[PDB]
Amino acid sequence: HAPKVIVFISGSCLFGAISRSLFKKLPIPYTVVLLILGAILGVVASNVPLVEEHTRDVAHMDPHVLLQIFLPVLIFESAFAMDVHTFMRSFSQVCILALFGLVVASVLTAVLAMNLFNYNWNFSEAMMFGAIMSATDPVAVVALLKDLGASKQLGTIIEGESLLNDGCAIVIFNVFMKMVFFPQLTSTVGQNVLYFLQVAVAGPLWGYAVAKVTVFFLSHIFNDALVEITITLAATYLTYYIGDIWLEVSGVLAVVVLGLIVNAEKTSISPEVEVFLHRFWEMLAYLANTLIFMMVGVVVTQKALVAVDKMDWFYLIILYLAITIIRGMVISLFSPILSRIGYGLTWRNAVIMTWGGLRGAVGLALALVVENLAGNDVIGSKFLFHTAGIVVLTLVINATTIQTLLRILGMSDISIPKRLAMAGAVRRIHEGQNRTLNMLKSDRFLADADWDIATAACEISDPYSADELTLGERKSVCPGCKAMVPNEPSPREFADMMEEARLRMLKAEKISYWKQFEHGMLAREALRLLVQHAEVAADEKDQFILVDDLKKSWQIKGIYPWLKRKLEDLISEKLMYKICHHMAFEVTINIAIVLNIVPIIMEFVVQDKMQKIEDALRISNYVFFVIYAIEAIVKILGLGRHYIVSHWNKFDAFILVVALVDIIIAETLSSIKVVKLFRLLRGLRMLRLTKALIPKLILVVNGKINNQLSLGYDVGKGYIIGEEEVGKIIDRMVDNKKILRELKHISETGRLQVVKELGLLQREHPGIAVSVKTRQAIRTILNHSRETIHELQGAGLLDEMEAHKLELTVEIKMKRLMNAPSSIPPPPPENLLKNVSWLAGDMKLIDFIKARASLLHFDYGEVIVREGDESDGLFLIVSGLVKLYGKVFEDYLTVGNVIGEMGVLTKKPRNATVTCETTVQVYFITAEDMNIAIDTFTLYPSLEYRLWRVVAIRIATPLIMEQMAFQGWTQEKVKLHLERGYLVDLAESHFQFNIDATLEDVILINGTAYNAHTREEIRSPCLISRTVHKLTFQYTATEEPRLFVVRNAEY
Ligand SMILES: Nc1ncnc2c1ncn2[C@@H]1O[C@@H]2COP(=O)(O)O[C@H]2[C@H]1O
Repeated sequence: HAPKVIVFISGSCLFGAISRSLFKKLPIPYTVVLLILGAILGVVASNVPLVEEHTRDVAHMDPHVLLQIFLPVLIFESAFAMDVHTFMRSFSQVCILALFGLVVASVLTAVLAMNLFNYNWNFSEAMMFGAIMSATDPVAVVALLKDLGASKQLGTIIEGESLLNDGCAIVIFNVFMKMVFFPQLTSTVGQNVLYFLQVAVAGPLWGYAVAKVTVFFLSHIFNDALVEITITLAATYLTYYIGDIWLEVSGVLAVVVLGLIVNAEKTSISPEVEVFLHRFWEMLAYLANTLIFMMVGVVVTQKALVAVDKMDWFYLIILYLAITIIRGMVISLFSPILSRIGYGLTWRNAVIMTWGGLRGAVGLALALVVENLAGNDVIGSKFLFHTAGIVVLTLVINATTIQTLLRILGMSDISIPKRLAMAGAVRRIHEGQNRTLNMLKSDRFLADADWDIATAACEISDPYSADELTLGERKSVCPGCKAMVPNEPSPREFADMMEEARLRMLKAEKISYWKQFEHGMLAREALRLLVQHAEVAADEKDQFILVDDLKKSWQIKGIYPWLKRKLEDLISEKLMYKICHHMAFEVTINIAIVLNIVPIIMEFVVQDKMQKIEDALRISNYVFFVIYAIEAIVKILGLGRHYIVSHWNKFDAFILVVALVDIIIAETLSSIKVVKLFRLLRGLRMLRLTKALIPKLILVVNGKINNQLSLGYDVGKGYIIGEEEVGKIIDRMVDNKKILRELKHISETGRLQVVKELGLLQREHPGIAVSVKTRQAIRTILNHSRETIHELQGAGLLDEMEAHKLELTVEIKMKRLMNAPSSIPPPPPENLLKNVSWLAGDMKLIDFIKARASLLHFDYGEVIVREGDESDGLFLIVSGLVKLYGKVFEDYLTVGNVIGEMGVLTKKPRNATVTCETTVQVYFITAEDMNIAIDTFTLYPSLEYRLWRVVAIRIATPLIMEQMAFQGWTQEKVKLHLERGYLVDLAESHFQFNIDATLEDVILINGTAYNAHTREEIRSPCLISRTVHKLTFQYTATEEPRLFVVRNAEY
């Protein structure tokens, strides 16, 4: 008639809602009172027949549809909630701990059950009991570990051990369930090891295959969220169902691998789809847990509680104690092996993970499967009663005492920098609330509002609210503006000032890294590496953030460059030629290859079975595909040395002669013919799929190298940008001079080393580096366009729907950018000469510079630029990396920069010396050609204006970053603000300039200016002070006074 199942599911939803709402403050989890409510519902169902009808329709469910409905959701959410980078960083330890602890804990619990329980269980049923018992589902422990500050890696350790524990526990449970409940099978040794191999490898391989197909499908979906959600759900359920039923493999491990790969590659999912998928899968797992606990309670009080004794409760208590003891001995036994890992466990983490073994819904569902499979036997009832009791006892006692245990062991204390940061944030929020309240007290609409309720509601308080001696010492090392006492430093006081300066540097570097993350410049994993290295340097005595510990991020070496180099070596290569030159023949032979492949596998199948003489041997295999299209028209009639020298063409010659042997065997037309036909087809397929397969492996290897190079470039850029900002802010926090000099020296040598190593990193792999730089440039342009769209929307100049269309356009472009070519070929030096910032617009000027350019090759160690020598040319680095030594500033100039602007402009001997750190090719425009180019052009953007604008940007950027370092704008914002401005001509201004209030900054780039009604004649190029009202300029020959301002933006 009508479904009672929807009534039970909605009732479980409402009961879970009341359970979650009413038990927020209590430390008892909502699952235990869900079990209590399920037991109450089961006993009224045993009394009242209508509730008996509802519970008999739902809770007396088949074991199979119980597994295939609830298990994929729980397993996929456990895999998808993971921090997969931290899990993969400690994957060996988690894998060995979970796997070996599962095996030895299952046999120990099995031996315990056989030696302790009165029931005459055999060895296999006892491993089934141990497999149910050792499956752990801690969620409250991982929530407490994520919430309570430090030991963040221990929660990932516990979660990964739990996920692999659940997967392999259901695997060993299914193995012994098939052993016990269905004992009709008798097997040999070979079939048994084939079954073990099939389960163990064909779980993860099937999961890997469906995960790769799903990632490929999700990479090619734009502007449709609902389809992405449906393929995630359908891929999970289809992977589990096809693996468990059709392939007869372990489907739990397939969903584990699929969830780990989908959580690993989260970038082809759109971010709103990603956050909805996280919330949606958490909601689905909550639904599964609530339903599972309610049916567990119902069948426990209906059938599992009809056969219990006092000895059963005693066995439950001894089983709980021995399960905790067994897990403790497992961890204590594997402690040295787990200790010789890069994240070794302490005694506190071992005790926490011992007590964090909370048995959950997975073992309860397996106990339901055992109960329904056993039938009227008491084995399922005993399994169900002991599993429910172990779950209840572990949940209650372990949860309350794990909160208490985290309190006592000293892993719940808030750290002093976190406490100071939270106190400062709370004080800032309080000051802002007071200022907003004083604003709202003098507003005409809101003056009459009662303010007692306003201060009662809007009151943020701080959550945190030998240690005293340490805090007193840390406050004692503070020679700041709090106290005004002049003195002379002491050597011990110098040691404390050294330490305080070093911690202030590392703390400011952590703020630099978080500022880089919040502005969409750093990656998240790069941020975690830089912050981790900063805090590791902070925990040591004198160790700064070194470069050797940062080089491991961009260590490109490994399996993948060796694979790339060897596959490049295999496919390096070297009238009738032109049709081969079009390359459209090769795709036709490849499609012909696959259309040859599949039906000869069918003919293999039909002689394995051994109709109309099998279709007359399938028209003699289409006369062997018309003898391979007459051997590709006799290889287009024997194209000479091009066919002669290629070993690939040598085995196509082998193919054609073996096909001629197939002709003479058809002429002979027994057993030798079939085996040789087998060898023909298998060889043909494998060595002709190899030519298609090798470039696909080349792109896969290039993608892996691209990911590693992107991480390394992101880490290096984060260190360099943070080191720039910290070296620009360091003057305020450090008062001593020699301390400042030492700190600047280490900062500069680290900066130079990282810039050099990134330059040689670009030199090593050209195409991959060009690909990651193109990807980062497109991402930066798209992010700033999205910010422009948001600022146009927030200013009211664009309505909501049209702004949403523009954001959808840039988001679709970003998703296309995620599916990029992994190795863009490097551009020619003509293209790099074309794309120069002072040479972008004018095409005629591009033709003149190409007519006047000479490529000049230099070896290692030659000098390009001499300081004493007069300026005779311009240089453009098209490849290679150069060093600079100048009077002392040291920098390394990369590909696409220009060397010599002020030399060719203001006619002075060169300021620096440039040498080659690798072999370099530069474009040399001789100075007389620069002068005839500078004369022959009179457009509104002129080369004189463009070159002076490029150099004006370069000098003005760190000088503006000096003043705004207190304000905290990054270098990118300074460059974007300065990019808005233009050089202003004094010839139109009659050599008198006025400063306006509208002008944000005024920087003179070159020359001497008079200021403030001849108050002082400023010779040094710098930012013109706002105190200066106007500047009057004087003509001096070859002085050429250039000032570069920006105006404020107008809506
Ligand atoms: N502070 C700097 N940062 C980057 N490049 C510089 C710096 N100073 C000089 N250069 C470059 O080094 C070149 C040396 O010779 P030039 O002075 O003709 O032009 C100079 C600039 O191109």
